Amino acid sequence: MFLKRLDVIGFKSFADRVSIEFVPGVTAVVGPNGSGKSNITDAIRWVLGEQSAKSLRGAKMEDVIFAGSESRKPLNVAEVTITLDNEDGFLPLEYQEVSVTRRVYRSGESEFFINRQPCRLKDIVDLFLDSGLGKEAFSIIGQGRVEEILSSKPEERRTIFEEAAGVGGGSGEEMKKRFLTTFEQIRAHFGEVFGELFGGGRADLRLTDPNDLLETGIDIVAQPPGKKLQHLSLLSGGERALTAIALLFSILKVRPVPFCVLDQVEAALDEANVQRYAQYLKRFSRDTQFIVITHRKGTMEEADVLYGVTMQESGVSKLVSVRLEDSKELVR
Amino acid sequence: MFLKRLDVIGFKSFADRVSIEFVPGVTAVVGPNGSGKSNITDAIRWVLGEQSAKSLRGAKMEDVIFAGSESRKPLNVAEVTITLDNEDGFLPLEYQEVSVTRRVYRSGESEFFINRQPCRLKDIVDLFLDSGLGKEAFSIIGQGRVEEILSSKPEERRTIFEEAAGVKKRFLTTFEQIRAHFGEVFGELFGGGRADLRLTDPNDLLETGIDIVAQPPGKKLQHLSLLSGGERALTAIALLFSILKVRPVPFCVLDQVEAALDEANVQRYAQYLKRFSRDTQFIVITHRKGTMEEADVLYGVTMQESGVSKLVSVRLEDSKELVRS
Ligand SMILES: Nc1ncnc2c1ncn2[C@@H]1O[C@H](COP(=O)(O)OP(=O)(O)OP(O)(O)=S)[C@@H](O)[C@H]1O
Ligand SMILES: Nc1ncnc2c1ncn2[C@@H]1O[C@H](COP(=O)(O)OP(=O)(O)OP(O)(O)=S)[C@@H](O)[C@H]1O
Ligand SMILES: [Mg+2]
Ligand SMILES: [Mg+2]
Repeated sequence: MFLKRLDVIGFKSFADRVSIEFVPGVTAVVGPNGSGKSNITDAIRWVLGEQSAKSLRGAKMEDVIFAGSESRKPLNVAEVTITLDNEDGFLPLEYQEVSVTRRVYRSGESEFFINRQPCRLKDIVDLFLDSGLGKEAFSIIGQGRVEEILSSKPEERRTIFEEAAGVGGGSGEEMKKRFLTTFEQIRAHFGEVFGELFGGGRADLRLTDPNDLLETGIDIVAQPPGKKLQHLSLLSGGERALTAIALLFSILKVRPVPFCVLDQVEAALDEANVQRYAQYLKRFSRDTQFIVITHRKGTMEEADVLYGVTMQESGVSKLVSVRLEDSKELVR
Repeated sequence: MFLKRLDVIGFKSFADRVSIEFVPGVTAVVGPNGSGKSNITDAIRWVLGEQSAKSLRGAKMEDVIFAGSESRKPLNVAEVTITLDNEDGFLPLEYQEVSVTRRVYRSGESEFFINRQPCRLKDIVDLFLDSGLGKEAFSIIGQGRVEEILSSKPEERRTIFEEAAGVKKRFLTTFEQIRAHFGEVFGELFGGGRADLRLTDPNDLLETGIDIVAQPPGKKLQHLSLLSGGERALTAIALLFSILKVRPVPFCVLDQVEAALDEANVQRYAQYLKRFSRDTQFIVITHRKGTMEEADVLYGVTMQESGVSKLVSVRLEDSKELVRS
């Protein structure tokens, strides 16, 4: 398993140190509104090298430091440490176990380390630059954001595919071949994944400009069971979400990543679709490590470990391992 | 005034006429993904006079005509009729029952009727002008759009308050009344904590923006943006109910606005919804049992036949498949 551990101290609602051990397969995170779950996903984005405070729902980076509660004073530093297993050599860093630590102080000062040795933010970025982590709409799906590829411009989608393809002269010719090759693989998987998730129907991808692989956009076409193909726009909230999930899974088949974070991607899905999704997720989890925030029983039942996050104390997150038989209040 | 009936004929997935009777109180519409529920809210927007096909998920207005399915051939006309109780003379017509019809043909013709007499789109728009009906973030909330006011820039928030007010001098009066409610509604919804609305520039009111302050119980005030998905959703819902308190409407359509809410917050939302239905009729699309439990009537939308929507009254105890878990 690639993601071994996440240590969080003073980051947002986690005033006290929490240490999260991940398992192979599916790690599910559950809990009531406002407890600190999405904050964990932010901690992951941050330690991987996120440079935009707004991407972390803040205005300035100092907003990610625990700012206090009715029961506590604000802290003046936040620290996140992620521990990774690089036995295969997935990283351009020839250590067995890799750790990355990021800190920020209320002064605005920051510190970065790789395996305990001080480094630059750029070193952390460079370290993960081609790993696949932790890119939105690719390896980390934010809450509310599952439809982001669908809502993108066709031209925007080409760029996603290019990046998944590892993309002048006859090198340009080579770039064309790679893009098309990756595009054909993804397209092929997309049709199949769509069918499995919906229990039928079909989906496909199209080039908007077949004459120009540099400039073409990508159209998405999807036909749920029983329906006539119509504009993607006319599809329902749940149909659009499940189409987005099919496309995501397909991209991850073609361009694997060491772990994927999914923050309530199944919100729009009905009971039948969540079940198909959760079983697919479980199968997929053999290849790729998933960390999911979920409120759905169907997903929780497929989980290899469940962590409940709560805020008994005003403003402060607590994380414990929980059994499903008594998470019954956390079932949507 | 209230909504008595909606007839939907050939509109989107409703190939066959479906006639939906409404009760005052809360009507919940339930069913599986892709079954036709949001399409019902689109029919309402459309018959009230919506001009933008894009607002209805289409590209051209023709897109709202049943376009065929695996089972059924495409149709060439779509028609929606809404029927309203005008006993009180809410509407400036002397009829006690008012109906409005809109049609579109695949060939491009339109018809508009008020009480069966042909009219223009403008006459329907003018008819409902003072009602406040079919206004996004006000009297209708589309799927996925509950945070529309919260995620608006302070200046854009103002315009919404203007439509709510009636758009000098009128903004401010409306703002202050909504502000006075927002604090209470936010507490009642969360079970505590404090919130407020603030004017950026109180000295210029054709221009100034509105800031929103929201602090859940025991938590400390930071940027609105740092609140959780469920917390922002419940805040937006508090603001919506605050708007409805001051600029009330005869009916309000809510398409899965409680999606981000946990079970406890759904329960508080749903009880609040029931109480609010004293003054306003609610038609809600929902998958949540707390909401279904507070509904006065439940309608289940399904596609037994591929691509074609049908609706029937359903019992809660027969709808366990539909309850989100
Ligand atoms: N710098 C900070 N200091 C203290 N608390 C914070 C800070 N930043 C954010 N929070 C709080 O952390 C709480 C939990 O945030 P999230 O992790 O977004 O909640 P969640 O568990 O994802 O809840 P959902 O999406 O409603 S089920 C929110 O109330 C924030 O207000
Ligand atoms: N003109 C049309 N002809 C036939 N079908 C249409 C037309 N317009 C939309 N639809 C279908 O309506 C379906 C979407 O229905 P909605 O009413 O949005 O679903 P929903 O019941 O809200 O489902 P959710 O949001 O996932 S629980 C799509 O699958 C479309 O194929
Ligand atoms: Mg969240
Ligand atoms: Mg819908």
